[PDB]
Amino acid sequence: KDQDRKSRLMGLEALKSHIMAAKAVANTMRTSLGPNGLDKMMVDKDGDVTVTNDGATILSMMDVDHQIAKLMVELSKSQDDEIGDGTTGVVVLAGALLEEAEQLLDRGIHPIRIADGYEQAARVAIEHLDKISDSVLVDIKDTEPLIQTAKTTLGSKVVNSCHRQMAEIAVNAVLTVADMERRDVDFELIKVEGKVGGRLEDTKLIKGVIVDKDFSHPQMPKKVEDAKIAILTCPFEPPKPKTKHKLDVTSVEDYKALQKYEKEKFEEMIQQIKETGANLAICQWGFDDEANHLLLQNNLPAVRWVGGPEIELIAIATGGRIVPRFSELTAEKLGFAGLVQEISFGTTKDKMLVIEQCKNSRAVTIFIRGGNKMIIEEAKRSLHDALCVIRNLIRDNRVVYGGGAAEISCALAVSQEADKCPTLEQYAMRAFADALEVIPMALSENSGMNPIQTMTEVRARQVKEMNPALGIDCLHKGTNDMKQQHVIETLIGKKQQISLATQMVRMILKIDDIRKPGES
Amino acid sequence: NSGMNPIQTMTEVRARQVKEMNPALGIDCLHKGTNDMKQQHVIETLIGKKQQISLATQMVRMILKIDDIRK
Amino acid sequence: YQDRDKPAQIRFSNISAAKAVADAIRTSLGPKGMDKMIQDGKGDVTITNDGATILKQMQVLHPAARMLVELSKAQDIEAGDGTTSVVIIAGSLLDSCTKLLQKGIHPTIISESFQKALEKGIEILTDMSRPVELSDRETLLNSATTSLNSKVVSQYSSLLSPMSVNAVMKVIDPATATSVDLRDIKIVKKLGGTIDDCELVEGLVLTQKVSNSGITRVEKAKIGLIQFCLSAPKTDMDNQIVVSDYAQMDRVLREERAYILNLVKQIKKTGCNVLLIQKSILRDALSDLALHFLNKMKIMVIKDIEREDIEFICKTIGTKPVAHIDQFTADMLGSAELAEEVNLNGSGKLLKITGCASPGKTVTIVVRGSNKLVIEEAERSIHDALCVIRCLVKKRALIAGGGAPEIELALRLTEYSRTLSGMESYCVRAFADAMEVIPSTLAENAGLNPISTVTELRNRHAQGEKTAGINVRKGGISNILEELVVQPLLVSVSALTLATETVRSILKIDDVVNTR
Amino acid sequence: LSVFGDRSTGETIRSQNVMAAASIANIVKSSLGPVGLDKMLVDDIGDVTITNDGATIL
Amino acid sequence: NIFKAGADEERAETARLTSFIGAIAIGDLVKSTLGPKGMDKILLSSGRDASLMVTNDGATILKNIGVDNPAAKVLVDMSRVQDDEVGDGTTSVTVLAAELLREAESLIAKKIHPQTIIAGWREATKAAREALLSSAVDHGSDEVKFRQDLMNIAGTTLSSKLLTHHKDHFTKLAVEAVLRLKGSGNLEAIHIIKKLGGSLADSYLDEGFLLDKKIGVNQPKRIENAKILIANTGMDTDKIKIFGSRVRVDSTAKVAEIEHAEKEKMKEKVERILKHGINCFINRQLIYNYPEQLFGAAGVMAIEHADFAGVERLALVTGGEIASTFDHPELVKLGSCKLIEEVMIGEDKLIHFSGVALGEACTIVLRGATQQILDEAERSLHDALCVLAQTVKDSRTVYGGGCSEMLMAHAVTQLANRTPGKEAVAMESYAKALRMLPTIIADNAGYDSADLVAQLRAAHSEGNTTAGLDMREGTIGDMAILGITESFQVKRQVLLSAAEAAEVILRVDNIIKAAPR
Amino acid sequence: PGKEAVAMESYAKALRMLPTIIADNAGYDSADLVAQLRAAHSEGNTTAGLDMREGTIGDMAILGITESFQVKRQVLLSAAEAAEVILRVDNIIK
Amino acid sequence: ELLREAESLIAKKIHPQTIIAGWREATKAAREALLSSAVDHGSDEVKFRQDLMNIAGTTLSSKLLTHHKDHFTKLAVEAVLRLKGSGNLEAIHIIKKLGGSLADSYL
Ligand SMILES: Nc1ncnc2c1ncn2[C@@H]1O[C@H](COP(=O)(O)OP(=O)(O)OP(=O)(O)O)[C@@H](O)[C@H]1O
Ligand SMILES: Nc1ncnc2c1ncn2[C@@H]1O[C@H](COP(=O)(O)OP(=O)(O)OP(=O)(O)O)[C@@H](O)[C@H]1O
Ligand SMILES: Nc1ncnc2c1ncn2[C@@H]1O[C@H](COP(=O)(O)OP(=O)(O)OP(=O)(O)O)[C@@H](O)[C@H]1O
Repeated sequence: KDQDRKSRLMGLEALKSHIMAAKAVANTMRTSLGPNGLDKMMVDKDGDVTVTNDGATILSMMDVDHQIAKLMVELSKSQDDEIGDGTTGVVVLAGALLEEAEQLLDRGIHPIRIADGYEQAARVAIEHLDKISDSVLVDIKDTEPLIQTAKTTLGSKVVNSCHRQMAEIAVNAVLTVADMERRDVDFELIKVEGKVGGRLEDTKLIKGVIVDKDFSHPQMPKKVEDAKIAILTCPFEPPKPKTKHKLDVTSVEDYKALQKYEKEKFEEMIQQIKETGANLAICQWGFDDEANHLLLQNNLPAVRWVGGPEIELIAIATGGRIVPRFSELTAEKLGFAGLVQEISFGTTKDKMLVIEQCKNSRAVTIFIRGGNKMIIEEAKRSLHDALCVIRNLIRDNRVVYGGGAAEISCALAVSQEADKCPTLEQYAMRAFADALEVIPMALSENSGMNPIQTMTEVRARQVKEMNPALGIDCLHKGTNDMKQQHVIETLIGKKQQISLATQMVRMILKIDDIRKPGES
Repeated sequence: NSGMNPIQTMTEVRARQVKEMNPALGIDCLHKGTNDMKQQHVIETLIGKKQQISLATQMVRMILKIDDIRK
Repeated sequence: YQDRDKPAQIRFSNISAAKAVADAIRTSLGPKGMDKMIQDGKGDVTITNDGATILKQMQVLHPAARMLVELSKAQDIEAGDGTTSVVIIAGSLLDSCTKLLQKGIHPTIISESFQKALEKGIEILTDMSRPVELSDRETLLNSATTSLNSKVVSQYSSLLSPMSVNAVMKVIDPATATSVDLRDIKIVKKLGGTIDDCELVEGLVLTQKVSNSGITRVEKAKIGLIQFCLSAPKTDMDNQIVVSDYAQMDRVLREERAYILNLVKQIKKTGCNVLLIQKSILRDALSDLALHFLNKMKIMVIKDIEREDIEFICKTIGTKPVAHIDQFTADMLGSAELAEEVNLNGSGKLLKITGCASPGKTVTIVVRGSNKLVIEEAERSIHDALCVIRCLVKKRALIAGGGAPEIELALRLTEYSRTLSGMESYCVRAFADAMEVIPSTLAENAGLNPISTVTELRNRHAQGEKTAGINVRKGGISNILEELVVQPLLVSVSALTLATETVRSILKIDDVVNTR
Repeated sequence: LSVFGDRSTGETIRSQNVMAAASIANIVKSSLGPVGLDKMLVDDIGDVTITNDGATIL
Repeated sequence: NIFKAGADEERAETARLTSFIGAIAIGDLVKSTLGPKGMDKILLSSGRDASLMVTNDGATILKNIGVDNPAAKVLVDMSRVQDDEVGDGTTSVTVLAAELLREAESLIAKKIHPQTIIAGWREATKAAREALLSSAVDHGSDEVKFRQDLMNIAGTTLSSKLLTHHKDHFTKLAVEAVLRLKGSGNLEAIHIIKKLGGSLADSYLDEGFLLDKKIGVNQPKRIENAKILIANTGMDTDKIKIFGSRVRVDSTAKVAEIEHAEKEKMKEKVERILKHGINCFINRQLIYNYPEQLFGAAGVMAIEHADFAGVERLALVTGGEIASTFDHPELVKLGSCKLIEEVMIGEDKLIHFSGVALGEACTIVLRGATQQILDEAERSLHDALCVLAQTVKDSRTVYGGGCSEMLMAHAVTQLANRTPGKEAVAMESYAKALRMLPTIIADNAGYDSADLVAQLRAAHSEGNTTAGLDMREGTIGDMAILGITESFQVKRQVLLSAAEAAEVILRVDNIIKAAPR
Repeated sequence: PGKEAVAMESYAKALRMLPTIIADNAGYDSADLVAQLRAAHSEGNTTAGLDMREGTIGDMAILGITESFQVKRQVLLSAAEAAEVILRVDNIIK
Repeated sequence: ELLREAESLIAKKIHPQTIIAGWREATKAAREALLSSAVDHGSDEVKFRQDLMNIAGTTLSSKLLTHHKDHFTKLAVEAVLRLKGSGNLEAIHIIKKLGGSLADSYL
């Protein structure tokens, strides 16, 4: 049904319409490339304002209606776990590949020759990256050059003023939850929380689990050195339901009887913590005033009003289990911790619970601070980009010089190997060499320099001067050769940037018909 | 025409001709030192001034007496 | 010049919107001025030439043109007269700045120059005025009949004039105090009789009834005011009255009796003998059972009191309102010697309370009359006579009428313009020409030539004094002092200060924006 | 100006007031005297009353 | 089918024009109110007539107007975050950021990248901040000379408001409250009393932390060794913050059973208070007459109806605590006061303390005719007491009124002599925008802006870093001789905040608008 | 003085456009070459100019690029006199 | 650009008579900087002869003669230096002949 009111696009003009749907996405994000990338204003659906230039926030928030532009949204679900640094880089690469393919479509070449020709030239550019890559941590492990490379990818944003102490934190967080010889870094084992107030220098590395809940009473001790934590859902008190107790009393004969019936329950379940051997009582609900007076005398602290996901996040790090009531209390499901402390922040009444193990754990949490809440969500993503580069260093310590140095040397090898291809895929190989030069050309355009004058000077430098590649001066430094300026990208991040860009042009050029049924 | 305020220069010379001194002072249109163009040697004739206010007034009387043009 | 941005066009829009308000009301000035006809939305046509009604009936929506509306409202409280004349002064002032704004003058320079014209304009009206005394009863009596003769009621101008002078002398000490409050002089009017049957009560007179309290006469009355509704127990929330038998139906009637009598017994401990209840429409302020419980305790019943009548009571006897029965104390009670109900043939059923003996001086003017149109214009003649006495206390000076200070203000400020310097010379020149509209309006409204009258009057003021002016009775230029047309100084000297701050506020407004 | 109606002043309200008043005189012009002519008083219902007395006309 | 159904996209040529037009229109909205002779504005809401009000304050205009453009919305709250922490310079941070973008569009029309102007403005900010460091002078001694400098910055803050007419009387009270403080800049030690009656010149001052509330029915007028204990409990009647509860009333005896429960529950509450061993009691809710008779027989002053400014300010001027619960005694720190005197100012019962610990507290008692004058005067003293407390923490002052701005325009121009080429034109854009800040001040006063402001360029170039604009005469005079100066920290805050928010607009070249729900 | 200062800034901007058009007609970056020459001639160094052949800023003393003084005095006097006539013109009578 | 920048001055409420007084004072200062930058040659005529080719090279710029500009600068300086007379250019003769390139021009 519904044949009337249906948009159709077929013929040769549907091929250029899919190019124009992809050219609108690339031209917006060719200005936000590099550390000198221009900011983007985001207007929320309810009226909030948040400004950023990150690539992963652009693709997730751009409510596009074209299905060709919706295919550009799909690459962000798999790229942020792989490269983390070239989200703006693959969009301009997929767009500029279709720019020269728009010129190739005027000649009459079929897109199944262009999609196969782009896959042919991508294997030459991938092979050229492995020949020019240099190692860092071959045959040994070291933590000193890993912080220097992490200082460059972190300081590309506004958090460059405190990039030193935050780069040492992300190195020790990955090395605790994961080993370098195992090469299995888990992103779910590293959590990042934050609260308003303070500076960026007050970032502390908590090896364990943090929850934003205080103790059940202000007279509770703030130091638990014993590794026995009972995590339950019902507090050690007379039993109350989940929503509303609503105890009915008739007269003073029922109030006197229910008080003695509650005084037995106030004496039993409080002393039921000592028969098992637990010290901390993390319960989902709070405690009463009569229970808090008894917890002070027996030296047993407790955490009140712990939320839904806050319970399960503690028991994974400490190795505990969600206990439903007091009858299932065993010593095997009790949590383990080295230091449970409460840390306040000035006059703020947050008083979060800091559970530390004081050892090499398997779940580490990072608490960042700042003067505004928009900087805390920016610094969380800033450390998340730093976690992927260290993850790429563990899987492969070989690295390649970024900042346009790897892109120009790849364009020289592809154009040299294009003459050895005596078929109709030769024009697609020369198309791949021209689109590879656009990413270092957009780097110099965002820096305020002439884009063509800056590009061809490195062409005479990477050929006539020296065979090692030289970078493009993007941060207005003294000279070229960004290897001396310590701006180096990863090899896996540069190989998958080429492969994902070829994958999206192959899926776009093969699509030649769209049918959109409207309303009836 | 001298590139100054037309009203501020006018209302300060008329205040100068009343308050501190009874003889008249001129307007320094050539951007000289100060007023009192007798020291600046700016001198016009009396018949050239008595006929300036006369022929300007008599041309108004010829215009105000004309109330119909028919062609 | 280029002049791309245009913020002065909003100033020209603010001037021309306020100019249409004064030009439409200009011909209604003077006693021989033209009247104005209005049409309401329902189709009512009412002929009225009073300037305070037409500005209330114009209903402007422009923000700049609305500034002349409260300018007339502030004149009725400060002076009580001179109403439209402030608008034509402020309207001709903004016409004079239209020639000034085209010349390139910034409006903030005109604002500091118009205040200097206001400081000089007060000084001209001071020495030219005639100082009189407030203790002299002949001065306040003779000057009030001359102002009331030009009003609607002139045949009773010899009777309402000594009633207004003798009312303020019991309230204000003559020639010692400066503050005069017209709210302490309440005018009570009822149908029946003539205006000659009038009584000056030193206490207070209420228009209500003591029904159904059968006392009607109490001595040593301790008057107290209660704003709480003494009625049945009523709950605004959800409640229920359970019924069991016929004897239970008599118990809830006894519960309504015992709850009110518990509140009545609280009144008897403080010695209160007269209860005042505020007017309430949303619920019953007084039930039927509470009317009988105050009859047994010999307590007078007084209800149906307006909020403005409460202000007349607390300054008379010193009674403070209470919000609830638990806050009822003995310190919030007044003092009275006798309270009764006097029902005359023409005065009606009124509550005459004499013997105040309290800190506070209020009077009451009870005016009788047969028709409804008689007593309403008798109160308007009293309020016009009460304002000319209030204007004489704050300024112990008198001036002539018919625009005679306006011509003297236009001539002395022209001589003051030759001695000034800077931008302030031309603003006081435009301030002098804007004051000549008020005699030019009185020249046009009297049937004379508007240009030939004010030009002859300027030459009469250069050689003489402020005695020369416009006489609307004979229809020509004559001696206003010999014509006995004398107005107080506070009518004119507040007409200049209020119009100058409005013109300074209008010229200082640059842009108009709308918020949400 | 933004007001709650239409405003009109000058001599044009003087000429409109005398043309509306003299038109009522033409209703009682021919009916004056003992030989005055009858005039039809059309009601809103549809019936008509033939009166020549000028007091019942106005 | 790229952006339809509510979605709109601003391109590279569209978002560059939208961010410049939207910021200038907000900048030109409140540029007329700049200076001591600024114009007023009409503010009224659509569909309502009672909201007609006229105020020339820069923050009062910008807090009321709704903002539709997102590029201008980041400029409006920039003036709001200047208003709370500083309270002065709200008009200057708007028009300087607008004039910076007004000269930025001339550079983009001259084919200059916006990121080039960002690197030029960061170098011009440090040179303009260094010129305020050289011209700043402190006053460690000569407090009679420091009393003059506090009165100069008080009249500059009190200008362009309702209190600029009687500012000679208010500057003798706001400065005197600062000198009697002599410590930290906490404004909780100074109370503002709004009482009806009297003019602006009839304002009184009390150095014993005068309170604007009346207490009890029959209170003792003099008490020695006043022991302060503040609480927050309901003491008037039952159902304290409980809605929905009902008591069955069958007869008049059931009404007295509520009162018999009221007399018993209140008696247990006062016994919890008097077990602490105190002499004065403060509560946020009203206290009934029956616990008032228990407090009067025991010799304890019951202070009723405390607001949020009552509990927060009296906890530090007396040395006490909030103490919301008193179920168990001997676990709270207690206050200290020597004598409590009942003074009648404005025909109201006013609470005057004397001889308290940390006795630097004061109170400026304002007098006005109605509440609209007093609420404006409460804001007129609030923004003045913030910048007066700023000079106590840092006594550096600079010459204002176009002196510090033309010195800043000369310091950036000297940096334009030793700079690369592409950063030189961007720093010249910072130099022309700093000269426009005394230009709109001179244009708002009606003087010749081409004669007064451009003469300061030739005056400040060859020495003479004291001459500025004198709006009383309209002639360039010495600011140090006439006594016109401003604070250094506020003048540094309006330089940094107007340059940082101008960095946000030039960094944005694309505005993405989502679908409105 | 004040009003004479804005007029002198317009004369300095008009003389800065003469190496700007030459740098723009030669294809080089006119916003970089001329703006560097302003900072070069500001604090000493009154010898460097524009080099069309090499495309950078070079020393005019070693390059051998000079112009006559009587021609430079004639162009500066005639262009200021031609701008003197049209600036005083406010009405055209045809 | 003298009239282009002065066009925005009339938009800034500046009278055009004051701009001419600002340009007349700037004319004497611009001639003063030209007098300090003027380098004369009272002696060392072999260096002064090297400056004469720089004047001939500057006048012949942007012309059709850029193919053999070095040959025309040598013939331009030999005509004026052998003259040593007034500025009247009637003494030199210019011949219009076909055939030959620009480098074969004779003096
Ligand atoms: N200091 C530098 N100098 C020159 N080039 C740099 C420098 N730092 C980073 N780059 C280049 O900029 C590129 C990253 O650009 P950009 O910052 O726009 O993406 P991103 O925002 O990091 O991506 P994501 O949105 O995933 O964080 C890298 O490929 C790198 O080569
Ligand atoms: N008896 C009189 N004889 C002559 N002129 C008079 C007389 N009474 C009033 N005037 C003049 O008429 C003007 C007021 O006219 P009108 O009666 O329309 O207004 P009003 O209500 O009395 O005063 P205002 O306009 O101030 O409210 C005054 O300026 C005054 O000079
Ligand atoms: N008497 C004066 N002489 C010279 N300049 C003055 C004078 N008074 C104020 N200024 C200048 O006016 C500027 C302040 O502008 P304005 O008064 O419009 O805003 P503001 O009232 O300070 O802002 P806020 O309302 O936030 O306090 C100051 O920078 C100061 O240089």
